[PDB]
Amino acid sequence: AAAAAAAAAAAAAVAVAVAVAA
Amino acid sequence: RFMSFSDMVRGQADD
Amino acid sequence: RFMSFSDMVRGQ
Amino acid sequence: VGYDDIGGCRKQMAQIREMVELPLRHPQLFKAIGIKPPRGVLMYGPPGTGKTLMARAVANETGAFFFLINGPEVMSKMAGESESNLRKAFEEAEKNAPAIIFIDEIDSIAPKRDKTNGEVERRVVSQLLTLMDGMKARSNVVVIAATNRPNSIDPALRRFGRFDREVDIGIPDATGRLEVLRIHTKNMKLADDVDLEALAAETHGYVGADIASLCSEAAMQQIREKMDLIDLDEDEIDAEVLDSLGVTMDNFRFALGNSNPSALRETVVESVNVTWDDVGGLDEIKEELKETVEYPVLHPDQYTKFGLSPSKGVLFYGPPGTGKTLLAKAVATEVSANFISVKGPELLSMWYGESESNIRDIFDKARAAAPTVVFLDELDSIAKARGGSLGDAGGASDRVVNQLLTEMDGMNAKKNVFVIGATNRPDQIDPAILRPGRLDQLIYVPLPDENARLSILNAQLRKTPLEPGLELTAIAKATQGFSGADLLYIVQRAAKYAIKDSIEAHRQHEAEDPVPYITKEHFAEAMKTAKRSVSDAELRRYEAYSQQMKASRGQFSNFNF
Amino acid sequence: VGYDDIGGCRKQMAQIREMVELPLRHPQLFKAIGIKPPRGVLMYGPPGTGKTLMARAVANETGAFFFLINGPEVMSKMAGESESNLRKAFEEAEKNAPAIIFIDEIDSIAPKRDKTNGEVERRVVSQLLTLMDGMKARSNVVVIAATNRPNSIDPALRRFGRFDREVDIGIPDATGRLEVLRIHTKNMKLADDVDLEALAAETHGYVGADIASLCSEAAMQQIREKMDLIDLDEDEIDAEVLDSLGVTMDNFRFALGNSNPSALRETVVESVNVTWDDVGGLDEIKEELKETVEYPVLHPDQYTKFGLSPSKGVLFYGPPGTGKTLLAKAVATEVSANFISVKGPELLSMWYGESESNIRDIFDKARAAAPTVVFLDELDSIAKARGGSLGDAGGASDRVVNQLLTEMDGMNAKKNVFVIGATNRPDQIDPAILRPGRLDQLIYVPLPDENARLSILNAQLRKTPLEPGLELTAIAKATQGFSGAD
Amino acid sequence: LSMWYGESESNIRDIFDKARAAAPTVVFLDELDSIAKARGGSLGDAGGASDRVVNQLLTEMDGMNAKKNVFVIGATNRPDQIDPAILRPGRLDQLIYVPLPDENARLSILNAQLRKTPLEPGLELTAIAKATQGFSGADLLYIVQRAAKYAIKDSIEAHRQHEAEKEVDPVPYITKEHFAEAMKTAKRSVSDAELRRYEAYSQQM
Amino acid sequence: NGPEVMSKMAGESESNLRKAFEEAEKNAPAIIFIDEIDSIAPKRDKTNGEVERRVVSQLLTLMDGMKARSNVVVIAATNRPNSIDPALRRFGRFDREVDIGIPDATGRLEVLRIHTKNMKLADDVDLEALAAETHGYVG
Amino acid sequence: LSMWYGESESNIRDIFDKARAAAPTVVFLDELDSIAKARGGSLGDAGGASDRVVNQLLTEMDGMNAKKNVFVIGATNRPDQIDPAILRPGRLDQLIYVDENARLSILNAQLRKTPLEPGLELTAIAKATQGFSGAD
Ligand SMILES: [Mg+2]
Ligand SMILES: [Mg+2]
Ligand SMILES: [Mg+2]
Ligand SMILES: [Mg+2]
Repeated sequence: AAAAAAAAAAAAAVAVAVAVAA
Repeated sequence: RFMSFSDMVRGQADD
Repeated sequence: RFMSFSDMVRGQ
Repeated sequence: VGYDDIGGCRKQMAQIREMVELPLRHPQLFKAIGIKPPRGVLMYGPPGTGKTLMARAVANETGAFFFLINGPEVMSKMAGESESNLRKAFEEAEKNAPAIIFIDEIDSIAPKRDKTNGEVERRVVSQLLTLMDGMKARSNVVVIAATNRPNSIDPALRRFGRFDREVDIGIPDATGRLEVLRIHTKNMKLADDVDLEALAAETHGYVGADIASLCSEAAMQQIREKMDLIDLDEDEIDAEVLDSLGVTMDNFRFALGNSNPSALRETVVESVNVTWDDVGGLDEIKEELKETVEYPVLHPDQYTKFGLSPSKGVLFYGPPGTGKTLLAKAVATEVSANFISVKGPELLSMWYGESESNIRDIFDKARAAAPTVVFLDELDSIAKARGGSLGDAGGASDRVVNQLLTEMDGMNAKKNVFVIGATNRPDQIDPAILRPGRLDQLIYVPLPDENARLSILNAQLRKTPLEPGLELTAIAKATQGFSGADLLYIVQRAAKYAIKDSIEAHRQHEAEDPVPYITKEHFAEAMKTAKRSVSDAELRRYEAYSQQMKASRGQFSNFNF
Repeated sequence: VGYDDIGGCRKQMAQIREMVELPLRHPQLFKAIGIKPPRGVLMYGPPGTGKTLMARAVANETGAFFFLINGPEVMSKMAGESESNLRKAFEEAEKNAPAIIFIDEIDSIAPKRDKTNGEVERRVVSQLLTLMDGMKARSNVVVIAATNRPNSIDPALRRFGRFDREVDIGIPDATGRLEVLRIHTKNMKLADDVDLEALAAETHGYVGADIASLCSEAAMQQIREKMDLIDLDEDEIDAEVLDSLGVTMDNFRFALGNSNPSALRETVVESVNVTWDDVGGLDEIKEELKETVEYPVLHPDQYTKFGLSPSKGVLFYGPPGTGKTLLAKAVATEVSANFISVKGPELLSMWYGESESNIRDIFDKARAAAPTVVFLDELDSIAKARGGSLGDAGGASDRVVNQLLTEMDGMNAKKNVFVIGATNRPDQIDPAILRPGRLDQLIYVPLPDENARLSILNAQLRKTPLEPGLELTAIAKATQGFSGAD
Repeated sequence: LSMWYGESESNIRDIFDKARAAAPTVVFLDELDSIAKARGGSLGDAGGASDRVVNQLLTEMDGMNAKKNVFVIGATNRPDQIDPAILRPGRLDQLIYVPLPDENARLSILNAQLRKTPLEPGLELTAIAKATQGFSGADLLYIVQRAAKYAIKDSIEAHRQHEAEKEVDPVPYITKEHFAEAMKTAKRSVSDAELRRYEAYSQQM
Repeated sequence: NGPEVMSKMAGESESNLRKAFEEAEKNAPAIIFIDEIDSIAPKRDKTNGEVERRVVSQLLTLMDGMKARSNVVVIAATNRPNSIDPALRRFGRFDREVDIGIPDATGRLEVLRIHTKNMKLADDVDLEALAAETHGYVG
Repeated sequence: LSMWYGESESNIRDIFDKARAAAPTVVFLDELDSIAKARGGSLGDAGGASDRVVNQLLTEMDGMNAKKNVFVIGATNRPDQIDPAILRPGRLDQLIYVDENARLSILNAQLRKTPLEPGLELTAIAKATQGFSGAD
């Protein structure tokens, strides 16, 4: 007989940065 | 009377 | 009296 | 557990009663009308409201077969076994008799087939779709589902034929909470002092099980109230105490003072102990705030009699050290409505969209457990003028302020949520936030006058022993420009000198209660290092801002009608 | 291990004991009053406080059946097995007797079902939700849970019926620390010269898992001290040394001086060595600082009988090289409170909202291990007047100063946290930071005068050979305008 | 908007798919200054998610043929922050400007807000309009709510006095003095600078 | 080793740690060494990977829980101690943090004498001057 | 200049790269005044961005030799605000200055696929409108 399997690894996120204008 | 999850898993795996 | 993780993983 | 153990949801109760009984009690009538009845219902609402309780009531009362499916229970390890379980369940229910399927926490086995990435899940959802409609779909069996997240459900499941009607078992009203209290206190011993009407009135956001917890807590207090006079009795508890226990109203008050709605467990504020007598001065501002918060929540009949909604927002502004945060703490401690204290920059986040997501969650919590008061400390930190920075983080501040604008006034339900803002730089606040409808009342908290500084000093010395002969009129008369913080500083310096003298006297007595109260000399020497905090520049800046607001007062007259 | 080994939290102990024992010892009371007791508890608090210890004590003491579930223990690779494991666990717990189920580190198997993205996580959380409070319902099964962060748990789990009540096992106090010290020094053989009251007094932010560390370090100091002198004798250890081993007070003093609370281990400051005798002059300033930092700590009784809260903050301003940082070092050295040191712009970050996160984390570590002295060197860097920049830098520095304002005087518990500020440009400070209640005292550190200069010279030459005939008065007279640095 | 990659544009695609499914539909984009924000300038390590969102919205608004009529209503406070791409003809053409009410408009506002309100029969609202000469609809709403609150306070005081003397409706409408007193705290919502910039934007276009 | 415990399946990294600790405690008093522990202790608060959180929690439970350990010693090695879960830097899990830092002149002389013990040198060679001239060289 | 990340010589740079890749091509630069605007001196962030855009345009337009057969087409209404540094000879020297018959032809082409009434003449609209345009 066969069998199944579950897998959940990770994802990809987005960050936000701040700058300093002269 | 005491039991841990691993003990139970191993017991059920025995059968 | 020495073992490594990958050794045990290969054994089993 | 019958139908009389559920309170506060009579409409939903009838909505489910008809669908479950009439097609299974008088089917012939449905042959007379001509069409078939709905055979699928989805109950949704916040947790702890009575969804599973209603399912249990239907199972116990209705005489038809009842099949129970927990959400994750269907899943299994063998390949193509989950669908086999669903087929077996439906066939077993159908073959024997007309039956009710109940799917508890359906959100677990309906991941929408679009955001999910698994395989077994996407076939089990399709198997459910096929079972609910198709060739030989369903013959005289009804399906009830319960969920807390109706938006996490596959839209195909929310179609006529599969789940036609969505019942919303939401937060109850005051009458609903009174009914719940009567239900949960029907099988216990109460003293005559107990008054459930007021108890339901003072409850403001509790839903279902929350009320139950209160009762338990009250009972628990009684258990620990009449067991200190009696020993543990390891062998057996005597029967003179088992009878005549009684649950006093004081126990209920105590249990109510140490509990909050389950929705606000994350936003629980530390129990600060201040009172209205703790705030010196600002008498008219205290009365205005008290009435503008207490009238919508205590006297709603008049508002609907006049048919107008109340004012919601308010913004305190003034020099630092005048009593803004102190007033907010007084509201938090005295006013009955729930309090959500949120700091200024707490809600910002490095990631993309979590600032606005955090604001939306906070306001959703506020609108759930209404009536609620939301305190925005230093409102100029998160709500600054839009489009003033040429170099930014992708316009995150502008998006935050837009989220605030839309959330505090938009396509909402106009519930009782009162926003309190506190900023000492009111010139930087974006103009849109100060429009009536968002923060309509701008209260200026000026520096105390001569008669107000004395009140502040008495408020700050209300729990301190003093000499009999001194008079706090000289201290007030001699400041003339101080703020509340400066008077507090004077008091603290005096206390420090008193403690120093006490320590020195103790050391002298040990070498070979000297100071039971503060002496006049301890004030005389403590005000030699006393200076005003706010200079004249900031004072005239705030006065100019006030005059800019009063500039709308020009060209007015008695406007006699 | 019994209940007499969890000293420090008597209230929480009784609060657990109620539903752990009364519904089993005397069930008559609840049937007499009619309502059922709570059957759900969540112990939360900072790490190393006694949560697992209390669970162990409950397991050892109660006669009920106990079932231990570690957090990441139920999940398996097979699809549909984690929920099967939970079902089997609860079925085993309930099939035998009235049992107790302890779930340790529960925050790892309840990620709110909304912020998580997996699929097994949702199913496990839903299984737990339905199985603790669904149709059928539990029967004489009470569930205990422990976590270090409760806010990262599904709101549906923090409801009556599932987790009825949340116990807060928090940081002990002086009496609690004394109780812990008595408990952990009840099996060792101490010397006659050791008292435990002083040790509990000088120990400030220790969470109770640090008291055991202190005791073990003192014992190890004794062991090494008495082993390095007497011969090793690897063949066999003589018994004349074991019967006279003892543990002196000096060992405890050494261990105390060479350790810090586990909560401040990240922010441990390098061991600088300055003393009140190293700083010349500034006698009045030294007295003022000593009082401002010692009176609230040593004599809380006086403050509470006078019904007034002590003054906390203080700022130093003056010309550069006069002794501001030197005074800060002396305080950090021989004051009896924890020290947190930050440079001027050290807490800035490029990410959005991260600077405020840093300032909030530091002020939370400061409030946890109170009393604590937070030294903010060069305040003008981190706290500048708001709205002064015509060209904005992303609107960050204003937010940073706002976060400071709300963190030094806002909706807080009024703990003993003193803020030391030091700057040489007071004009560029936000006027809302100088308000009393944030930085009450403003101390001018002026240039030394002749006597101050002489005292400074004597202090700097404390450890230095000099001529017997050398007179430093002429040096003090000659300058008339110098600073300590000169 | 969402932190994850794709989620944002996926959400706009789902929203417009729903809009197309139930055609005809009216998708109201409130406060466009958050979606259609100006992009001209430089990159602040934001990630380009705002640019991707704007491009997705632009591509998903221009692909509406005659079939599946979908009319999008925009509403923004600051009209100078909206990216010009949206304003290009063929994608979002009509520009309605909502000016401040005049005296007749103000009277209309007052009568429209007081539909379900018992009022003194001898009450004229022309005076209020004539007095407020630079107000906005929100300001008039605030005035009426203040009058209602004073009326409620008087009602509660009368009820308390009646109860005290005990050991049917004293005030059945917002009286004259109530409205007279309500405007003592009636400020102006919009200053002159905002009106100036809005007039400049209107006359420019 | 640090990253070698991570696995493809959900619920296998923790199984790997369980097996490792069980083998260590199965037979005799044992020493465990986790090289580069900072790679599997991302602080559990600044990280979004749920596998990372689960493995951190499993490590915490294995190090100090009910029936924690029976005569077993654990050693870790890291370059970034501040990037570790504070729950791991407590007494009972990691109680003594030894600082193996840069040597001084004497230590550098010792290192030179150790490394030049098997190679054959010339008569006109000294290590005291060579050790003293070196300043920043570590190990 | 709306591509960000130094769009000045990034968006225009990639536009010129795509133009030179598909040689020959026609670059229709709409609203040349709005782009150039006679940068001169402004002393600000907007002035700096305009100067960077002008420098990118000059360095991506003056570098076109006889190879790649490039051709830049610009259009403006007010030539006063155009930069004289771009109207110099050797880069862009042509100046095409831009009636009733044209208005009539535009009206007849706009009403091609339109069911107009047969009893209607468009010469009256052409004669009445003199200083109008196709947009009007
Ligand atoms: Mg339920
Ligand atoms: Mg404040
Ligand atoms: Mg533990
Ligand atoms: Mg310094």
